[PDB]
Amino acid sequence: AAFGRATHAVVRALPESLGQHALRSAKGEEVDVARAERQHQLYVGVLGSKLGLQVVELPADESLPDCVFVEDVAVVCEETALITRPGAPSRRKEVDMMKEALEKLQLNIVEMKDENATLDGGDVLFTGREFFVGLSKRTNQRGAEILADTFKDYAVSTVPVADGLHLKSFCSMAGPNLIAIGSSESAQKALKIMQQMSDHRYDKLTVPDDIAANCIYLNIPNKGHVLLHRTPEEYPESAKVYEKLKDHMLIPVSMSELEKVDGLLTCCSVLINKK
Ligand SMILES: COCCN[C@@H](N)NCCCCN
Repeated sequence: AAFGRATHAVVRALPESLGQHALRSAKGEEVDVARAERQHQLYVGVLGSKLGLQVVELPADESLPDCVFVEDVAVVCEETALITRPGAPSRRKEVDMMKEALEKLQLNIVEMKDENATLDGGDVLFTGREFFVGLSKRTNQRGAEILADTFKDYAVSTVPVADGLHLKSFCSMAGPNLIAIGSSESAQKALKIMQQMSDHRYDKLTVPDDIAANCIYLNIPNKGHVLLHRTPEEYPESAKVYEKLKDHMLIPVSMSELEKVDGLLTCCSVLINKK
């Protein structure tokens, strides 16, 4: 009932400098920055226009090429916001605008300040009853410690993440007590770690493409149990798996341009529930 409720979405415009200077783990086609802006506008359109969330759009900062990926700089649970200390040096000033937006939303703000701590919000899976935090190139144990202290109400457990991935590079919540999970060995080992550490186990939805396991679940009262998932023209066989959720309002949303710079669906928004 309560899980996935949101009233506000914080997003951030992307900068033109993204196409050229955004951190990129794997190299391939270049980014069509104009097209990426169109896909990002369609995505904000789903959140605000279609689903009715109050969207706070932060302006783009050319000096922060990754500023569109707001998920990495803030983790919000109930009324408290953890402003993170991103692993990547170039991203650290992205917290300034985030701090200001969340102040305006009157959230309890905690700023990660231990200079031995790093945490990327994309490494944080909040399941509704606990947190899993990936230990990765961007998030270390000290960062997980600070998250645990900030959200003392919830258990926090760490999961090793290999190869410059983030935890949510291959998983996300697809519904109450339901983890969407990739089929790779790494994704499957991560899940069994999470399952063994939890108080009690989660249901799972296995999708063939790891990247397609990153989706956005929203409880919009009197609209539906909404899932934004990658399109059938991006990942056809994963999209078909999501179709089995006959009780969900399924919304295909493309992220094909920003995926080139490791940008998935959860990365582009911070969802908040204001009562
Ligand atoms: C859900 O996370 C998937 C991986 N990317 C997230 N973490 N940040 C976006 C990439 C920023 C660097 N260009």
